[PDB]
Amino acid sequence: CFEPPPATTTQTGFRGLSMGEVLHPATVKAKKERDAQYPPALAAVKAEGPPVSQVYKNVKVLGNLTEAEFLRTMTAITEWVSPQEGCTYCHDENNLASEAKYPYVVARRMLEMTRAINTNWTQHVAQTGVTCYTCHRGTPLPPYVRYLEPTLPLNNRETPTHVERVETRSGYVVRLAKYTAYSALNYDPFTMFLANDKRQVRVVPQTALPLVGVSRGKERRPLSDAYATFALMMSISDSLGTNCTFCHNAQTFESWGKKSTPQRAIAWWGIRMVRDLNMNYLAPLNASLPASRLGRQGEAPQADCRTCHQGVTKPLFGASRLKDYPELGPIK
Amino acid sequence: MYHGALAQHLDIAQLVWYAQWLVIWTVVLLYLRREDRREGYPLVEELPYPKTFVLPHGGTVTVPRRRPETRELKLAQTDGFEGAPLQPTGNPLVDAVGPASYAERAEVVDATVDGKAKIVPLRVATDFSIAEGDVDPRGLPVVAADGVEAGTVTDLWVDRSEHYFRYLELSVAGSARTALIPLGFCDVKKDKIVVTSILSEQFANVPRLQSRDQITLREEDKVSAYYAGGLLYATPERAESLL
Amino acid sequence: ADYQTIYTQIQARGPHITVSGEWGDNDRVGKPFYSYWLGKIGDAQIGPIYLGASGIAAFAFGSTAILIILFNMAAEVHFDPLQFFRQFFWLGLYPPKAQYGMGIPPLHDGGWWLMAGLFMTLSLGSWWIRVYSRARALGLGTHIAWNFAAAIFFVLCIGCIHPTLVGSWSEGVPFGIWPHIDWLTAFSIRYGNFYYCPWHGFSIGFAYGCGLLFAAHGATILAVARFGGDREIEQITDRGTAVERAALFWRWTIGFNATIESVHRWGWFFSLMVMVSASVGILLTGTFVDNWYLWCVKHGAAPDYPAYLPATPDPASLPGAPK
Amino acid sequence: ALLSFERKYRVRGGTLIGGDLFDFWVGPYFVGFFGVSAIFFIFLGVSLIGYAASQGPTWDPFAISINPPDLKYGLGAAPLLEGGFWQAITVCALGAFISWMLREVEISRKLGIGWHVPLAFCVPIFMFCVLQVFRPLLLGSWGHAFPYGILSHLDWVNNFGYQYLNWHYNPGHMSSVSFLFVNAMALGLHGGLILSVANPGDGDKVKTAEHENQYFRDVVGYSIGALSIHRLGLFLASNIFLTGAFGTIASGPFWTRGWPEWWGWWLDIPFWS
Ligand code: BCB
Ligand code: BCB
Ligand code: BCB
Ligand SMILES: C/C=C1/c2cc3[nH]c4c(c3C)C(=O)[C@H](C(=O)OC)c4c3nc(cc4[nH]c(cc(n2)[C@@H]1C)c(C(C)=O)c4C)[C@@H](C)[C@@H]3CCC(=O)OC/C=C(\C)CCC[C@H](C)CCC[C@H](C)CCCC(C)C
Ligand SMILES: CC(C)=CCC/C(C)=C/CC/C(C)=C/CC/C(C)=C/CC/C(C)=C/CC/C(C)=C/CC/C(C)=C/CC1=C(C)C(=O)c2ccccc2C1=O
Ligand code: HEC
Ligand code: HEC
Ligand code: HEC
Ligand code: HEC
Ligand SMILES: CC(C)=CCC/C(C)=C/C=C\C(C)=C\C=C\C(C)=C\C=C/C=C(C)/C=C/C=C(\C)CC/C=C(\C)CCCC(C)C
Ligand SMILES: [Fe+2]
Repeated sequence: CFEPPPATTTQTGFRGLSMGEVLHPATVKAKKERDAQYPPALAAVKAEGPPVSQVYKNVKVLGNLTEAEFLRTMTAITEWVSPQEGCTYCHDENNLASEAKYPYVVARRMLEMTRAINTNWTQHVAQTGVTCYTCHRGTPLPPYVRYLEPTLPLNNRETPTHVERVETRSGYVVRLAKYTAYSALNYDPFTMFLANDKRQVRVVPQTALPLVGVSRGKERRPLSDAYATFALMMSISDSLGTNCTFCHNAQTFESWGKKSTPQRAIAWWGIRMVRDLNMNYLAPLNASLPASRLGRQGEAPQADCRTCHQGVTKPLFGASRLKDYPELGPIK
Repeated sequence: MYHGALAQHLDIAQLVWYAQWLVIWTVVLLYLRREDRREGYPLVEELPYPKTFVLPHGGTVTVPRRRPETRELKLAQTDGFEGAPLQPTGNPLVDAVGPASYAERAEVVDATVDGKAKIVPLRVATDFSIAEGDVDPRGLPVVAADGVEAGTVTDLWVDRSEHYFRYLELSVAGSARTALIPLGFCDVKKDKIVVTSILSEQFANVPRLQSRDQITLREEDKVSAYYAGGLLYATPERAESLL
Repeated sequence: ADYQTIYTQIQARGPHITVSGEWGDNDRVGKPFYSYWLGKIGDAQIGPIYLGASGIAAFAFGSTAILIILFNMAAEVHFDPLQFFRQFFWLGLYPPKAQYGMGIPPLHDGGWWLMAGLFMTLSLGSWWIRVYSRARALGLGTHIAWNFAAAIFFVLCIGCIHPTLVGSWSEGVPFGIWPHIDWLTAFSIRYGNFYYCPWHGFSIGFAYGCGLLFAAHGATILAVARFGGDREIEQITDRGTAVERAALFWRWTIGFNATIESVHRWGWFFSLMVMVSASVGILLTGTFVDNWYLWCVKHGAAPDYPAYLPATPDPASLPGAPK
Repeated sequence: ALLSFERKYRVRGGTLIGGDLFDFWVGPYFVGFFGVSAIFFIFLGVSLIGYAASQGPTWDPFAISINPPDLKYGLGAAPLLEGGFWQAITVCALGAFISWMLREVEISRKLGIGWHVPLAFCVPIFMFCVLQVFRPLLLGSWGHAFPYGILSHLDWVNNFGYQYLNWHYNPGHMSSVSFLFVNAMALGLHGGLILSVANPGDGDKVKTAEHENQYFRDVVGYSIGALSIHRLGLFLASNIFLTGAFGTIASGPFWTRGWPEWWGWWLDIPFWS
C-alpha cells in the first residue's frame, strides 16, 4: 500500500525545479537481478577458413562468417530465444537447410531486423545495441508485446484472469488503464502512435497567439489528441520505470534546448525506431506465423518501449554484447 | 495573422490584464476599504456617506452610532509616548476598562422575529428544555478560579431565536443576589460548573440586571466583559508576562 | 478555554420556528427531526425542506443528466455490476473525440455527452431560480444568487462557451471522476501550461485567499463568541464589544481592519472572484491566446534557468531526420 | 490614529515575555517582544533577498528566483551563491512567521479574547515546514525544497506533480482540493447570507436570525447555525492543509510510483480482477 523509505532520488534539472528520478531501492534491485540473467558472451572462435556462403546450403544473411563463427551465432541464438527446446525449435533435426518450420523463416527476418537496429538506429541504441535476448529473454514469445487492442497481463508469461482476457468486454477499461500507468485516459497509445507513423505526438502551439486559419472549427485538431499524447507519455514513463522529468522541464513540455534533457532526444529516435520495426519487420510477419500467434484482427505481435526496456531507463541497465557478436551489427 | 493581435506588440489578453488589475484595485480601495470605515471614524488622537438601516421592529439606525452621552475612563497613562499603554486607576473589573470594557449598545431587549424577548430564563421559556443526554446545571455549585464555591446555578438563559443556551444564572453565596455568566466562561461538569475567569469573591460585583427576567443588549455586553476582564485582572499575576 | 467554541456542552430544544414567505408556505415538506450528535457542532434540527416548481424541475433535469451519465458508464463495462462498482472512478461520458466542429455529434461519439450537458444546464438554471426566489420570498437580498451565478457562468465557460468560441465540442469537460480530472491536464497541455495564465493565478490567489479569510474570520468570531460575536446581524446594526475587539485584534496585528458587516463583503468578493477570474482566463484561452507560457515569454515575464544537463536540440530539425 | 472606541482597550498586559519593555504601539501596530523579533527576521530576510537578487540575471519581479542547493549538498551548508542564500532566507522566514503567531497570542490576551487566530495561523506555518523542512529531511537534501520566485515556485510545483505522473490522483491532494473548493463556496454562501439579511434592498426591514435559518432550511433542508458556520469555516479552511500535508509528505518518502497506480490497492483486489 505504501513503500518504505529511503527513496533514491536524482537531479535532472537546475536546482529548485524538482526534476529527477524517484526510485525504490528494492524495486531497482529486483529488476537488476532479473536483468543479470543475461547469458554471457560465448568464447571467441576461429576467424579463418571459408565463408559459410560456401560451406552451407541456405545461409542468406550470415554468409560471410566462418563455420566456427556461424555455429557460435547459432549457439547464441538458441540460448537467447529457444533454450528449452534447442536447435530443433527452428530446424528439422534431419536437415538443417530446411525452412519447413515457421520459426526458421521468422528468425531469418529477425536477424535482418537486429542487424538493422544496430546499424541504422544507432541514434537510439548507440554502441550498446540489442541482441535477441533484449526482447526474447529466453523464450520464443517475447514477454512484452502488443496487439491492436490492449491486452493483460502486460507480461504474457503470467496467467490472465477471466476479466483480463481480451474477449471479456467488461475488462476493457482496466486493460487500457494498466497500459497508461493506471490513468483513466480513454486512448490506446500503442495503436495510435507506435504501430505506425500516421499520427503526430505533438499537440502544443509554438506561438503565443492562435494562428488564423488553423484555430477555428474544423481547422482544428480535436482536444482528444492532447489526451492521447498524455496517454502515450504515461505509457512511456511506466515502460522505462521513470517520470516526466527524466525528459522534460514541465514548465514547457513543448520546448527543446535547456527545457529538455538529452534523454528526450533519444526517446524521440526510439519512437521512430519502433515505428520502423513494426511497419517494416514485425507487422508483415502475420503472413509467416501460425493463426495461434495472431491477435483477433489477424495481426502479429508488435513492439513498444517496454518490449526492450522492461521497466528500466536503459534495457538491461545498459548491458551490451555488441563487440561480442559483430554479425548482429553494425554492418559495414 | 494571429487572433488577438493588435497594433504594436500589443494583444487582447495583454489589455485585459491591465483592466483586471484596475477593477480589483478600484473595488478594494474605493469600495471595500470605504465600507471598512463605517465604524470607528472619525479617528481620535475617503469616508462614506452614512448608512441607515430600517430595523425589524420599527425605527431606524444610522451607523456609526453617535451617543448623546459619554463614559469616563478610569485609566492613567503609564508614560508620555504617543503609543504607551494605559493603566487602571481603580478596580478595572468594576470600572470596565481594558479587557473589562463594554460597548454602549442600546438599552433595549433583543427581540425574536415575533417581537418577544429573545434571551430569557427557562422559567419564562416554558416551551424550552435541555436535550436528553446533557447535564442540567440547575442546582449545581459554581466553583471559581480559586477553587471556592461562589454560589449555585438557578437557571439557564436561552436564545429563543437560535435555540441555544447563552448564560447560566447563579445565586451568589452570601450576597442575596443572582448573577449571569456567559456559557463560554463555564466548564460544565456533572457535579459542578468550573469558572476560571474570576475568583469567588469577584462574583459579588458582576453587573446587575435592571429586571429579573429580561436582559438588554448593553447589559449582555457589561456581563460578558466583566468575566473577560478577569482573564487579565482576577489576580495581579494575570497582567504580568507569562514567562 | 471557551469550550463552547469546540462543541455545545448543553443543547436546547424548543418548538420549531417557521418564518413565513411571500409565497410557498404550503410547499414545505417533512417532519423535522433532531440529531443529538449533530447538535454538538450545529443545529440539531433536520428538515423540513421547501419543494416548489424550480426545485422539482432541478431534480427532474438533474436526475435525467445523471441517468444518461450512469447508463453510459454502465455500457463502458458491458453492464457488469461487479465491474461497474470496481471500475467506477475510471468510467466516463466523453465529448466528441473526432472533430465535427460545432456539429451535434453522433450519440456514440459525444452526443450523449452533449445531451447530459443540456440537462445539467437546465438543472443549474432551475436551482438558480430556487436560490434567488427563496431570498425574495423571505425579504432578503439576492447576494447568494449572484455569487452562485458566477459559479454557474464558470461551468458554462468550460462546458460550452469556450467550445463555441473556438468552434469545437471536443474541448468540453467529460463526466466522470478520473475523466473530468484527466481533462485538466489535457487542457493545460494544449494551451501551453495553465501556471502561465494570469487569470489562473488570480483565481488561485482568490481561492487561497478564501482559505485565509475563512480561517481568520471563523477563528475571529470563535475568539469573540464569549461576547456574542456570532450574533452578527445585531452586531452590524448595534456594534458591541465582540466586534470592537475583533477589529482591534486585526488593527493591532496588520495595521488596518474591517467592520463586522464589511468582512462579509471581503469574503463574498473573494469567493465571487475565484469564479470571475477563472471565467475570464477560459474565455481568453484558445480565442486570443494559444500557449500561455509563450505569451509570457513574449511579454518578458517567464523565468529562465541555466542548463543542468546539456541543452538538447530538437532532433526533428536535424538534417535527414524522419518525420 | 485611534478608532473612536479604541482608547479604553489600550491597556498594559497580556505579554508572553518581556513585560512592560515592549508593551506599546507604533501607530496602529502593537509591538511586544515578538514585534521586535518579527521586524528583525523580516529585515534580515528581505535584505538577503535583495542581495541575492542583485547577483542574478534579472530585476523583473516575475522572473527573479532564489533557489535551494543541488541535491548533492545534502542537508549540509551550501555556498551562498549556490543555495546558501535560500537556506538563510528559510530560517528568516520561519523566524518571522513564528514571531508573527506569538505576537497574535499577546494581542489576543490583551483583548481578553480567545487564541483561535494564532492557532489557526499555525496551520499554514506547519504546511510551509512540511514543504521546506520535513519532506527535504526525509529525502535527505534541502534541494528538494521550493525556490523563492513569484513564477519559479510554480515551476517547482509543476515538476513535483509530474514526478508522480498525475498528481491529481494523489489521495491527500484530492482531500486538500475538495476542502479548498468547499471552503470557497461556503465563504460565498456565508458572506452572501449575512449581507442578504442586513441589505434586503429598497426601504425594506433588516431581517433576523430566524430568517437566516429559514433560508437554508428551505433551500437545502438544513441550517447549521450562526456560531456553527464559523467553526465549520475554520475546520474546512484548516483541513486544506491538514489533509494536504499527508499527500505532500507521502510523495517520495512513502511512495515512489505514480499516483494513479496507488489506486491498484482497490482495483487489483483478486476477487474482482
Ligand atoms: C505546494 C503549492 C504552493 C504554491 C502554489 C501556488 C500556485 C499554483 C499559485 C500560487 C500563487 C501565489 N503564491 Mg504560491 N506561495 C506564496 C505566494 C504566492 C503569491 C506570489 C501568489 C498569490 C498567493 C495568494 O494570493 O494567496 C492568498 C493570500 C492573500 C490573498 C493575501 C496576500 C498575499 C500576498 C499576495 C503574498 C505576496 C508574497 C510576495 C511574493 C512577497 C514575498 C515576501 C517579500 C516581502 C519578501 C507564498 C508567500 C508561499 C509560501 C510562503 O509558502 C507560497 C507557497 C506555495 N504556493 C507552495 C509552494 N501559489 C499564484 C500566483 O499568481 O503566482 C504567481 C498561483 O497561481
Ligand atoms: C496540469 C493542470 C493544471 C490545472 C488546470 C486547470 C484548468 C484547465 C482550469 C483550472 C482552474 C483553476 N485552478 Mg488549476 N490549479 C489550482 C487552482 C485552480 C482553481 C482556483 C481555478 C478555478 C477552478 C475552480 O475553482 O473549480 C471548482 C469550482 C467549480 C467547478 C464550480 C462548480 C459550480 C457548479 C454550480 C456546481 C454544480 C454542482 C451540481 C450539484 C452538479 C450536478 C451535476 C449533475 C446534474 C450531472 C491550484 C491551487 C493549483 C496548484 C496548487 O498547482 C492548480 C494547478 C493546475 N491547474 C495545473 C496547472 N486549473 C480553472 C481556471 O481558473 O482556468 C483559468 C480552470 O478552468
Ligand atoms: C502538475 C502539478 C499539479 C499540482 C501539484 C501540487 C503539489 C506538488 C502540491 C500541491 C498542493 C495543493 N494543490 Mg495542487 N492543485 C490544486 C490545489 C492544491 C492545494 C489545495 C494544495 C495545497 C497548496 C499548498 O501547499 O499551499 C502552501 C501554502 C503555504 C505553505 C503558504 C504559507 C504562508 C506563510 C505561513 C505566510 C506567508 C507570508 C508572506 C511571506 C507575507 C508577505 C507580506 C505581505 C502580504 C505584507 C487544485 C485546485 C488543482 C486543480 C484545479 O487542478 C491542482 C493541480 C495540481 N497540483 C497539478 C496536478 N499541488 C500541495 C498539497 O497539499 O498536495 C497534497 C502540494 O504539495
Ligand atoms: C489553511 C490555512 C490558511 C491560512 C490561514 C491564515 N493565514 C494567516 C492567518 C491565518 C489564520 C493570520 O492570522 C495571518 C495574518 O496576519 O492575516 C492577515 C495570515 C497570513 N497569511 C499570509 C499570507 C498567505 N497565507 C496563505 C495561506 C493560508 N493562510 C492558508 C489557506 C498563502 C498562500 C496560500 O500562498 C499566503 C501567501 C499573510 C498575509 C499573513 C502572515 C503575515 C506574516 O507572517 O507576517 C510576518 C512576515 C512577513 C510580514 C514577511 C516575511 C518575509 C520573509 C522573511 C522573506 C520571504 C520568505 C518567503 C518564504 C518567500 C516566498 C516567495 C514566493 C513563494 C513568491
Ligand atoms: C512601522 C514598524 C516597522 C512598526 C513595528 C511594529 C510592527 C511589528 C509592525 C508590523 C509591520 C508589518 C510587518 C506589517 C505587515 C502587515 C500585514 C502582514 C498585512 C497583510 C494584509 C493582508 C494581505 C491580509 C489578508 C486578509 C485580508 C484580505 C484582509 C482584509 C479584511 C480584513 C481587514 C479582515 C480582518 C477582520 C476579520 C477576519 C474579522 O472576522 C472581523 C470581524 C469583525 C470586525 C473586524 C474584523 C476584521 O477586521
Ligand atoms: C531459430 C531461432 C534458430 C535456432 C534456435 C537455431 N538456428 Fe540454425 N538457422 C536459423 C536460420 C534463420 C538460418 C539461416 C541463416 C541465414 O543467414 O540465412 C540457420 C542456418 C543454420 C545452418 C545452415 C544449414 C544450411 O543452410 O546448410 C546450420 C548448420 C545451423 N543453422 C545450425 C544450427 C545449430 C547447430 C543450432 C543449435 C545450436 C541452431 N542452428 C539453432 C535459425 C535457427
Ligand atoms: C524486439 C525488438 C525483438 C528483437 C531484438 C528480436 N526479436 Fe524475435 N520476435 C519479436 C516479436 C515482437 C515477435 C513476434 C511474436 C512471436 O513470438 O511470434 C518475435 C518472434 C520471433 C520468433 C517466432 C517465435 C514464435 O512465434 O514461436 C523467432 C524464432 C524470433 N522472434 C527470433 C529472433 C532472433 C533469432 C533474434 C535475434 C537475431 C530476434 N528474434 C530478435 C521481437 C524481437
Ligand atoms: C522521455 C523518455 C520522455 C518521458 C519520460 C516523457 N516524455 Fe513527453 N515527449 C517525449 C518526446 C520524445 C516527445 C516528442 C515526440 C515526437 O514524436 O515529437 C514528447 C512530447 C510530449 C508532449 C507534446 C509536446 C508538443 O510539442 O506538443 C507533451 C505534452 C508531453 N510529452 C508530456 C509528457 C508528460 C506529461 C510526461 C509524463 C507523464 C512525459 N511527457 C514523459 C519524451 C518523453
Ligand atoms: C530495443 C529494440 C529498444 C526499444 C524497442 C526501445 N529502446 Fe530505448 N534504448 C534501447 C537501447 C539498447 C538503449 C541504450 C542506448 C544507450 O545510450 O545506452 C536505449 C536507451 C533509451 C533511452 C536513454 C536512457 C539514458 O540515456 O539514460 C531512452 C530515453 C529510451 N531508450 C527511450 C525509449 C522509448 C521512449 C522507446 C519507445 C518509443 C524505446 N526507448 C524503445 C533499446 C530500445
Ligand atoms: C444516486 C445518487 C443519490 C447520486 C448519484 C451521483 C452520481 C453517481 C453521479 C454520476 C457519476 C459522477 C459522480 C460523475 C461526475 C462527473 C463530474 C465530476 C463532472 C464534471 C463536470 C462536467 C461539466 C462541466 C460539463 C459541462 C457541460 C456543459 C456545460 C454542456 C453544455 C451544453 C449545452 C449548454 C447545450 C447547448 C448546445 C445545444 C446544441 C444542445
Ligand atoms: Fe460571519
